[PDB]
Order: sequence, then structure tokens, then C-alpha cells
Amino acid sequence: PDMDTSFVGLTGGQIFNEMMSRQNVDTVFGYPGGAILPVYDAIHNSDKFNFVLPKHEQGAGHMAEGYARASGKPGVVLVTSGPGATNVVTPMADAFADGIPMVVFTGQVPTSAIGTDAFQEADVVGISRSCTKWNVMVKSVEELPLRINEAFEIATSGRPGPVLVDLPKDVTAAILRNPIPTKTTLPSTSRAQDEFVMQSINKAADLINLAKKPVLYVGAGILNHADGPRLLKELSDRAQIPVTTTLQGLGSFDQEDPKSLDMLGMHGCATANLAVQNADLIIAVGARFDDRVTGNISKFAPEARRAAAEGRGGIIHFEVSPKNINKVVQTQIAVEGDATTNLGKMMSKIFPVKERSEWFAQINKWKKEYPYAYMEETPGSKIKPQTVIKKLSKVANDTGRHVIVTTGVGQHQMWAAQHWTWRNPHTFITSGGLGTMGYGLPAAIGAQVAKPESLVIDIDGDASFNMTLTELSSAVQAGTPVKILILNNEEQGMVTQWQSLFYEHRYSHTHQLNPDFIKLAEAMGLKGLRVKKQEELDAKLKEFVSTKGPVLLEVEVDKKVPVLPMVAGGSGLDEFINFDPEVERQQTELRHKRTGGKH
Amino acid sequence: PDMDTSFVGLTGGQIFNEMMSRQNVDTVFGYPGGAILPVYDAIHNSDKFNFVLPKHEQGAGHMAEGYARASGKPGVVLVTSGPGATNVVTPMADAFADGIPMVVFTGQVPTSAIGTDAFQEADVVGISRSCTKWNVMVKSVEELPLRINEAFEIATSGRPGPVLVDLPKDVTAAILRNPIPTKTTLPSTSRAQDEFVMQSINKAADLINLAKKPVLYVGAGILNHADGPRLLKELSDRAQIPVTTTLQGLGSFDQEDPKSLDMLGMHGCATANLAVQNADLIIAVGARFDDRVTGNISKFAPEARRAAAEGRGGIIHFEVSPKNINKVVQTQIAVEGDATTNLGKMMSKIFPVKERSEWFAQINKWKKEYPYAYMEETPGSKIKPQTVIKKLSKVANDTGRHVIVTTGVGQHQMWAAQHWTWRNPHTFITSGGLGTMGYGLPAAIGAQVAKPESLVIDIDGDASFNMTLTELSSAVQAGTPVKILILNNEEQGMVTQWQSLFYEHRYSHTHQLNPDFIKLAEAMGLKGLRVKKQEELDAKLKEFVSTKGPVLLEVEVDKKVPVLPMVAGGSGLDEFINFDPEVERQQTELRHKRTGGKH
Ligand SMILES: Cc1cc2nc3c(=O)[nH]c(=O)nc-3n(C[C@H](O)[C@H](O)[C@H](O)COP(=O)(O)OP(=O)(O)OC[C@H]3O[C@@H](n4cnc5c(N)ncnc54)[C@H](O)[C@@H]3O)c2cc1C
Ligand SMILES: Cc1cc2nc3c(=O)[nH]c(=O)nc-3n(C[C@H](O)[C@H](O)[C@H](O)COP(=O)(O)OP(=O)(O)OC[C@H]3O[C@@H](n4cnc5c(N)ncnc54)[C@H](O)[C@@H]3O)c2cc1C
Ligand SMILES: COC(=O)c1ccccc1CS(=O)(=O)NC(=O)Nc1nc(OC)cc(OC)n1
Ligand SMILES: COC(=O)c1ccccc1CS(=O)(=O)NC(=O)Nc1nc(OC)cc(OC)n1
Ligand SMILES: Cc1ncc(C[n+]2csc(CCOP(=O)(O)OP(=O)(O)O)c2C)c(N)n1
Ligand SMILES: Cc1ncc(C[n+]2csc(CCOP(=O)(O)OP(=O)(O)O)c2C)c(N)n1
Ligand SMILES: [Mg+2]
Ligand SMILES: [Mg+2]
Ligand SMILES: [Mg+2]
Ligand SMILES: [Mg+2]
Repeated sequence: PDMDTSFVGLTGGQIFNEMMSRQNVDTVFGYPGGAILPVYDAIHNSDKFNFVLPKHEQGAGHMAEGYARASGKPGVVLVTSGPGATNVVTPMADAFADGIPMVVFTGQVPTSAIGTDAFQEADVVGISRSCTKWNVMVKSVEELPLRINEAFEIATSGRPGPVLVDLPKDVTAAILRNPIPTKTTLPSTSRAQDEFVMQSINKAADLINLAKKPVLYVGAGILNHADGPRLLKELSDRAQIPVTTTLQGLGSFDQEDPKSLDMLGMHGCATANLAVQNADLIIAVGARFDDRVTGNISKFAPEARRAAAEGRGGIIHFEVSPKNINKVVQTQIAVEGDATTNLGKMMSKIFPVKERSEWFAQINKWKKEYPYAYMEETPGSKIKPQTVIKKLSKVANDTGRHVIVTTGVGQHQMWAAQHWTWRNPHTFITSGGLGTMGYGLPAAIGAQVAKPESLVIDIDGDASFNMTLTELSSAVQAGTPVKILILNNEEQGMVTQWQSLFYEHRYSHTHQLNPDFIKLAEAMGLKGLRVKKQEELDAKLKEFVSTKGPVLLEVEVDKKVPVLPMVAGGSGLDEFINFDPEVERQQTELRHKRTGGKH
Repeated sequence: PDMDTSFVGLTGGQIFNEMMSRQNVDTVFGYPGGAILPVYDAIHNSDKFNFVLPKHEQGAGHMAEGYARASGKPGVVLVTSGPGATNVVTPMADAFADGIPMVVFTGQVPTSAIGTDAFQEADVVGISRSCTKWNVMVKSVEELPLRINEAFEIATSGRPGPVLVDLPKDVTAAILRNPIPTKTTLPSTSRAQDEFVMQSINKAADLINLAKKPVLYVGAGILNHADGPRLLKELSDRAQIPVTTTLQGLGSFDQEDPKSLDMLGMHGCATANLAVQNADLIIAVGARFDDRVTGNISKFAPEARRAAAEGRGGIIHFEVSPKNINKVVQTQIAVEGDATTNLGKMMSKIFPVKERSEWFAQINKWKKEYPYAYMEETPGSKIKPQTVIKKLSKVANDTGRHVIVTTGVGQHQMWAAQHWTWRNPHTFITSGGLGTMGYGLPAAIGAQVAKPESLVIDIDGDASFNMTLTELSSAVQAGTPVKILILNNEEQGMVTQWQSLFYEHRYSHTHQLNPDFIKLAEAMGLKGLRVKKQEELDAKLKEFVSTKGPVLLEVEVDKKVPVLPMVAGGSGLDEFINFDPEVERQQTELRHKRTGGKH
């Protein structure tokens, strides 16, 4: 092979530093330690990238995830061996579940100490095998550029995801003394395959042109291409097809559009769920038919199943990964590869549709029958969490600024999903597949680093926020003016919801003792605001959003409020529990009796 | 025939509750979630044990470790699937490295959903394989009692360690219909081997009786038996053998005893290191010759190696785990099994030594010329961190209470180890093998739960404390009046030491921005105290330990103060860097010069 000598004489650490600029890395999230010292010495004062220092490595990981979701670039993490590495397992597993591109670099003990139960040695490659797309231990400095290039390529192609690169201390401290192949130092289709994909596209167009009640079921995959939302909208307009998104597709479709069905699934709106259950054709675009979406699989999409049996519909799946094709539902047509690219190729084959009067009339009736109803504020009552989301959504949107929302995990997360009006791609950043509490704050910090001009709001739960609240001071140190909203119901609400519904109001260890959030914000160097009274909510939300610098707003909200609608257990998507104020009142009395007045 | 029907009609969750009682568990540390709901329902209002709720599952893990180190009982952790499980990887790796008995129960998605990339599904058995002695996924409720009994047995036998038991939701929700073998529901050596051990004991006695300059090298293994320290003291008195301990053996030997050599190793005292390098016989008791202890292995113990070649000494190893014998160093005699048990069998074969005048004269000369020296306070100077430990040591002892000390990781940890006078077993609880920053606070909480009557002090670093400071509120909820001391040098001191020494004072990302610790303590519901002035120190320390409830004391200490002595790099144990006041003053000028005054 051709040889490259440009790195000869540099340490592994210096080569790392150089590769970052070559991989277009502008930001690194990390925390130093012994094993990774030679790399830290090499990036000392580097103007190649901004370095962000969290208080805990899990924070670096979630920051990198938020950065990635906001920027479209891989999040880069740099931590030490042992506990440095084990502390990023959660964010890696999280990134793997949600398809987030991340490259995690972990220091490792010298190669000669590996396998001796050495100081701060973990089998990181073993530990992270099942929660990365790929991982590797670099065994020589000669190998370092190759592994870095492979890592970035793997993380950002196919379905994006995390990769881990283990860096032994002797490798990063070693000087490169051999020339290395030029192929290894530079970053970065079958004809029958292309023709096959084009065939599948022709068939997909044929099926779509045949459908009388189609639904577009859209997920995160459409957001992995700049033109995704635009092409989705063009197809929806051209063929008059209503659009529902998963939790992770929120923002990919303008919810102000009359063809918007909002979110489907366990806590999706009834209209989206009913449309899916009655559709003759489901066009799945960058979504993986997760169990939180389909409800009971045997009851899922009966009209599409009927249509398939009669050769006049079923399910079309635009999917980039073979692992996810036919994994859950039998698929009539799989269109393999990037969804956006394939929609573009399909477009001209779709017959323009004048109208779908009957289908849209039915959908509009469902919209009138089943809004996201809930128990609203009454005199003397506590503030309702759903109301907070609705008001903040309007206040934030009215600034005219680009707005990005992150969340923790639980009821507040579902209410954010439901009651915010989603209009822009890459503006909702939430932990869906793994559902990691504590995601909200560091993800917001990372997102703010990616988009310094954006209004970044973490809509968080009190228990979620406790998980990673130490990163408040990191936000100040990083100069990220994040807006932290805590919907404080003094409970792990999502868990108490399940305990209310399925365990006869037995609240087993679901009430953590919260700190004073306002004094905490002040201790951490932020402005802290609290609202308790209905009458002050509007003014406080405006002050919150208008504040220059990072700010925390705690809203005391009502407790034991269920997220509805809800599809759970053996229920099909059309068998949801709906909001009913009389039932809520009865369940409240029942709860007080069963808990002996404790809750 | 011998089938048991007492669990018939119980859910797996309810069986779990009963099994905790049979295993004499009095405390469970955990955090609930969806997959583990059936177990939480079953333990709701349980009178079998107390439950401790942290803010983060890593907190649960470290609390359980602290609880285990202080009580001698396995720490039990109960968390949910997915992120709940991945959040306990660090404590498991930590407990694995330090040999701490822990049984981790993780909820898992239903067996039907396993392997489908389900909601909150992680491959927990795969992930935790390298950091547990043993793990298992329970596949039927019939199998549940068996796996629980196996878990506890493995965790507490041989070298103690963490085990993981994965609990699918359908298994814990399932009702046992079938009788199960009675033996599976009840908790819990060849005479050839016994003779072989006896043979080794005989040979080891002869070698000891022959030694002229013997050293007892004592580790954590001696603390795994109630009679350990007693038998250690007996052997030391009888054969007049000086005793040095590892970091993890601290407290096993009375440091007030004239035969104490204090701690050996990288930051051990000079006398201990010199004694080890000049010994003709090293008697290793429950210690694994870690790289932080031996220094450059090829320079380690030359006098014992010399003696081994002439058949007049060498190394004796009392080790419970066969894989840790002849793992680091060539051993003349290995005594397999429990160290304490084997010391008891050996004692009567040891010849009582009158005196070792020459050996102890040499040792006492070293003690006089190489004490733990450091730069002491001067008028107008900042408080020295070594001085705080010394004073706190005395103030804590004067309370008359049983004192337990935990720490974070870094310089403060080494200073705690060096400058405290250790006299009682199971009173120093620190992360040694993995070295996990953030260990200090949750370990203290766990220790306080184990020993409600003890004075528990977390001597912590500012950076370490930031890692897990959210658990402050958990301490209040748990009713544990821990005393938290922060030696605040506004730096990752241990890392800056290495950067000062080996990287020409290039401080790459080792200065994190701290919150106001006093305001933080108050927000968290604790009393907060601060000391800046030398004159205030004694009074504040006294107020600190005299405070009834939980309390945080921040002491502002001098920065860029190295931990000495220090053995690093290619250095042997006798080639340590020692303290010198003029060199320190020179280092200060050099540092100021190189940092432009910033550090
Ligand atoms: C408390 C809670 C409640 C929840 N309830 C709901 C709910 O009610 N409704 C809901 O929808 N979700 C819900 N979830 C989230 C759910 O668990 C999943 O995370 C989510 O549904 C996954 O959405 P997705 O399929 O669009 O994204 P992903 O999981 O990221 O899947 C994307 C799919 O598109 C593919 N893909 C990626 N890139 C491309 C590309 N360039 N071209 C083509 N294909 C591509 C991927 O391979 C993958 O198959 C909930 C989560 C939590 C924590
Ligand atoms: C910043 C830092 C600095 C450090 N510097 C030092 C230092 O200067 N000096 C030092 O000593 N440590 C130091 N360490 C700690 C070091 O890394 C190890 O954790 C420590 O040396 C291990 O001590 P140990 O061998 O006694 O315990 P362990 O690691 O737990 O090993 C105990 C051995 O005894 C065996 N054993 C267990 N139970 C029994 C039994 N019942 N019978 C017989 N055998 C048994 C075990 O199998 C094992 O082989 C440092 C750590 C940090 C974070
Ligand atoms: C981090 O451990 C190692 O990389 C390691 C492990 C096993 C064998 C050899 C090494 C390399 S090392 O002996 O030179 N130590 C090192 O690189 N860093 C180092 N940093 C400290 O504080 C930052 C403290 C400290 O020991 C307590 N070691
Ligand atoms: C934890 O996930 C499951 O155990 C699981 C995963 C895949 C398939 C089936 C299940 C069981 S389940 O559908 O009945 N859900 C469940 O047990 N808990 C549950 N808890 C929530 O918050 C407490 C929220 C929530 O979905 C958002 N699911
Ligand atoms: C790390 C982690 N631990 C446990 C869970 C299980 N869990 C899911 S939602 C939830 C409660 C969240 O409470 P909160 O953050 O306050 O949001 P709320 O539902 O009250 O709005 C819990 C404990 C989880 N998702 N992640
Ligand atoms: C989780 C984790 N991350 C990183 C490290 C690397 N590390 C070891 S000691 C140290 C500095 C600790 O600073 P501090 O807690 O303030 O103690 P100090 O040395 O200043 O007394 C670091 C960053 C570690 N041991 N653990
Ligand atoms: Mg909406
Ligand atoms: Mg809550
Ligand atoms: Mg001492
Ligand atoms: Mg410090």
C-alpha cells in the first residue's frame, strides 16, 4: 500500500488531537484521569475544539447525546479508564436504543497490564459490546488513525449509534516510529441492489396509488436527512395522506397542518391511534414498530392486515437497517436504505390525489371527539402540569427564537410530547428507547453547546432532575444559558400512575424527598424561580424565558394526575383509557382511603 | 418426596420478600421502575427489612458497598431494567475490584420480550459478566428461590464479590403453582486438600521460624473474618514481626503498636517500603500485590528474592483465591484458604521470639528520619490539608464514639490514609481497586445504616463530592446523620499532581467550577459550615462532629500540595520522592512561572 509519514514522530495523544480536526470535531465532552493523561496533555490549550467539563462522566455522555441530536454531528466523549468508562455505560446504552451517533474514547491501562486486574482496569470492550454498534481496543499507535476513522464512519452510517474506542496509556504515550498506509489516515453500491431498491419503490408507489385510507407512520429516521421533513410534507400533500409520528419523530411534521394526526402509541392521541387501526395502508417511514407504539401486536392495524390479505394494502416499511425489517410485523414491501433518498425517488411515481373526503371527515370527527382532555385548574386548586406545557409552548414560540426542548423521563415527558405544538425538526430531544431519567439537564447543556443561539428548555420531572442535578454548575462553567423547568409533583409520577392503575394505589417507594430547588439553583450559580399560585404562572413563564443566563423555574403542580389516553396490557390501539372527570374524582377518593390518607 | 409447598400461591415478588427474610437481609437499597413493579408491590410495607431510597441507582450501589464494608453482611440492591441496571455497573465493577459482597437484583422485561430490543431492555447479564463473580437470569418462578440462595452463597464465599440476578417481569408477577425441592428454598473441602494445606502451613512455620528480618504484609483478606485482626496481633506479638498494611487493610492492625509500619506502597510511608525491600521474608496475608503497592515489580523485594535463592526466605502467601496466587510474584509457599483460619492452625508451630533488636533498631531509625513530613501552616498561610486530617482524627476520637471514615478518590484520600491513626477494623471504607470518585458520600450513608450508633465521617475531595452530591437529600430522607468533610482545593488535586510532576505543569481540564457547598447543604436540608482561617479550624471541627444531625463542613485548603512520599514510574519501593520544603518553594515558583500566575 501507499505510505504516509506525516504522523511519524508524534505521540498517540498528538495523533488523536490531529484526527479530531480531520474528523470535523468542534466539541469534546470529557473528564480527565490517569490512563487518559497523555491525550489530555496533547489537547491542552488546543484551539481545534471546545472542551466541555461535566461533574460526572454520565453527564458527558448525555451532553454528547444532546449535542448530537441538535447538531446532526456525532457527540465525542473522552474519559479515563475504569470508573471513568463504567460511568458512560448508561449514555452508550441510551444512544444505542435511540440511534444517536456518538464516539466514546476511554483511557485504558497499558497493554502490558491488561488482564491482570490492574488499578482502574475494566473490561470496557466486553462491558460495552451489547450497547455499541462496534467497539475496539487500539493495540498500537500505528493502528490509531485507522480505528478512529472506522469509529466515526460506523457511528454515523446506517442507523447511527455509539461506538467505543479503548485507548491504552502506553499507546497514547508512544511515539509513532513507523510510516502507515495513507488509506488508514484519510476519513471516509451494487447495480442489482440499486435496481432491486428501485423495483421495491415501484411496488410501494403502486400500493400507495391503490390505497383509500392511507396513514403515514413516521419516526426518527426521517430526521437523519436534511430534506426528510420537506419530502415527507411533499408526499403527504401530493397523495393527501395524514401523518402520525412517534415520540422520536415529533418535529418532523408541522402539527399546524390539517393532515397532522399528532402522536400515536401508548400515550398517543386517540385520533392517531384510531386512524392507524382503520387504515388500509400503513406507510412506515424511519420508525421501528416499538412496543410502546403498537399496543398489543395481535390487535395492531387490523384493517391494514385485512387489506394485505386481499392484495390491496398492508404495510410498507422505509427502513435503513435489515435488523429492523420484518422484526415485528409482516411487511408487504420493504424499501431498504435511507428513507429520505427513497421518498425522493418514489415521488414522481405517486399519482396526485384530489381529495379523501370520507377518510378526512372520519378523522376530523375523531379530532372533535377526542382532544387531549384533562382536569383543568379550578379555584384554589394547584397548577395543572398539562396547563404549564400549553402555556410555555405559546410563550416560547412567541419569542420568534429557534426553540429546542429536552426532557427527563415520566409523566412530564409525555405531557411535553402531547401538549407542545411541534413544528420544527430537531427541536425535541428526549430519551425514548432506554428511557433514562436524568437525561434532561445534560442533554440540554449539550444541545445548547451545539446551538448557542437557540432557546433551550429542559422540561424536567423532580425525580429525573435529582438524578443528574450536579450538572447545574457545569452549565454555568460551560456558559450555556439553559432554561430548566421542573414540574414538581413530589413523586415518581409515571410509576405512581402504574401503581394507581394496576396495584390498587400501593405506592411502594415512589416518593423521594426533594431538595429546595431554588436554593439549589442559587448554590449552583443560577437564577432560581418558583411558582405555586395559578395567578403568577404567566408572569413567571415570561420571566423564565426572558432571563439572560441559565435559570431554573420550579412549578408546584398537582399530584397523582394520570397521563391519558393510555393503551396498556393486552389492549389494542383502539382500546385506550380516556379522560373522564367523574372517574378522576372517584379514583381520588379511592386513593385517599387506600393509602390511609398518606397520598 | 422432599418437596416444599409453602411458596405455592405466592407471586415471584412475594417469594422474593420471603427469601430476603430467610437470608437475614435487614436492609435493601433500591429505586423502582416498570419492569420491577411486581417486586416493589410485594415488598410494599414489608416488615422483613428496611428500605433505603437514593436519588440515583449508582447511589444505591455505593450505599450497599458502604453497608457491606461496615456490617460484614452482603449489600442488597434492587433496581429496574434498562437504565436502572446500567446505572449500577460502576458500583458492581467497584465491588468486584475491592472484593465486596453484593447481591444486585435487576428487573428485566418479560421473557417474551427479551431479545426483541424492547422498551428499557438491556443485555444486563452480558454487560455485567466481567464485573460480577457470577450472574444469572431467572427464567421461572420455580427457579427463583434457588437462584437467590446461590447468589448470596457465591457473593459471600471465597473472595467476596458482587453477583447479579436478572428478574423478568413475568417471572416476578407469576404465581407459583408447583411444589419445589425444599433444599432449593433453604440458604446454603477434601481431606486430601486439607492435608495439602496443613503441609503448606508446616512449611510456612519453618520458614517464619528461620527468618531474621520478617515483614507481615497484610491486606483486606484479614478483615473477612471476625477473628482476623486478633490472630494477626497474636502472630505479630508472638514472633515479633513488624506489620504493614495496604490501603484496604487499614484498621486491621493497631497503629499505636510499636510494631506497626503503617501503610506501604506508592504513597505509603518510607519505613514500610524500606522494610519490605530489606526483608528476608515477606508474609502476605489477604493481600494481592497490587501495582499500587509493589512499585516496579522487577525491583520489588530484592532481599526476599535473595533469601529465596538461598532457601532461607522469600514470600509466603495466605490467599483464598487460587487465581491470585503466583499471579504477580513468584511465591515460595502458598497457603490456600481463609487466612484467619489458616493463621489459627499455624500459631502453635510458630516459635515465640524474645526480641529482634537489630531489625527493629533499623526500623526505628527509618521512622525517625522519614516521617510523613509536609509543609505546615505559617502566619497568613492557607490551611494545610494534612493538618485538617490530624486535627479531625483527634477531635473525632475524643467523642468517645466508634468512628467510621469513608473517602472520595484523590489526594484527600491518601492524606486520610496517612495522617489518621487507624486502630479499629472495618473503620476505613474507601474505593481502592477501581478508585471511583463519588464513593464517599453514598458509602458513608450505607455505613451509617449498618452502624446507626457510629460517628460516620466522609472525608471527601471537592471534585469527588460533585460526582454524587445529589445523595445529600437521600441522607436526610434515610435519617443518617453523616458528617461530610470537604477538603476544598478547587481542583482535581491528584491529577494536577501528576500533571505538575510528569507534564510540566500543564493543567489540562483539571479545574472544575464548584457550587457554594454551604448553600448546597442547606438546600439539601443539612447544616452547612465553612472554614477559611487557621484560627477557626479547631472550633469548627468540634462543632462539626458535635452536630446532632447530618452536616457538611467545607475547609478551604492550600492548592497544588503534593501527596508525599511517592513511588511512580520505573521506581522501586525504596526509590520514593520525599518531602522537602525548599523543593516545594522552588516548585511553586516554577509553577507560577509556567502558568502565568493562574495556578
Ligand atoms: C415513558 C415513555 C412513554 C413512551 N410512550 C410512547 C408513545 O406513546 N408513542 C411513541 O411513539 N413512543 C413512546 N415511547 C418511546 C418509545 O419507546 C420509542 O423510543 C419510540 O417509539 C421510538 O420511535 P422511533 O421508532 O421513531 O425511533 P427509533 O427507535 O430511533 O427507530 C428509528 C427507526 O428508523 C430507522 N432509521 C434510522 N435512520 C434511518 C434512515 N436514514 N432511513 C430510514 N430508516 C432509518 C432505524 O433503523 C429505526 O428502525 C415512550 C417512551 C417512554 C420513556
Ligand atoms: C489514588 C489511589 C492511591 C493508591 N495508593 C495505594 C498505596 O499507596 N498503597 C496501597 O496499599 N494501596 C493503594 N491504592 C489502593 C490499591 O489500588 C488497591 O486497592 C489495594 O492495594 C489493594 O489492597 P488489598 O490487596 O489489601 O485488598 P484486595 O484488593 O481486596 O485484595 C485482597 C486479597 O486477599 C484475598 N482474600 C480476600 N479474602 C480472603 C480471606 N478470607 N482469606 C485469604 N485471602 C483473602 C483476596 O482474594 C485478594 O487476593 C491506591 C488507590 C487509589 C485510588
Ligand atoms: C491509572 O492507572 C494506570 O494507568 C496504570 C494501571 C496499572 C498499571 C500501570 C498504570 C500506569 S501508571 O502506573 O503510570 N499510573 C498512571 O498512569 N496514572 C495514575 N494516576 C493517578 O492519579 C491521577 C493515580 C495513580 O495511582 C494511584 N496512577
Ligand atoms: C419496563 O418495560 C416493560 O417491562 C416491558 C417492556 C417490553 C414489553 C413489555 C413490558 C411490560 S409492560 O408493557 O406491561 N410495561 C411495564 O411493565 N412497565 C412500564 N412502566 C412505565 O412506567 C412505570 C412505563 C411503561 O411504558 C412507557 N411501561
Ligand atoms: C435511571 C432510571 N431509573 C428508574 C426509571 C424508572 N422510572 C421511569 S419514569 C420514573 C418516575 C419519574 O418521575 P419524575 O422524573 O418526577 O417524572 P414525573 O412522572 O413525576 O413527571 C421512574 C422512577 C427510569 N426510567 N430511569
Ligand atoms: C469516576 C472517576 N473519574 C475520574 C477519575 C480520575 N481521577 C482520579 S483522582 C481525581 C481528582 C479528584 O479530585 P478531588 O476529589 O477534588 O480530590 P483531591 O485530589 O483534590 O484531594 C480524578 C479526576 C476517577 N478516579 N474516577
Ligand atoms: Mg401536540
Ligand atoms: Mg415527578
Ligand atoms: Mg496513619
Ligand atoms: Mg480537589
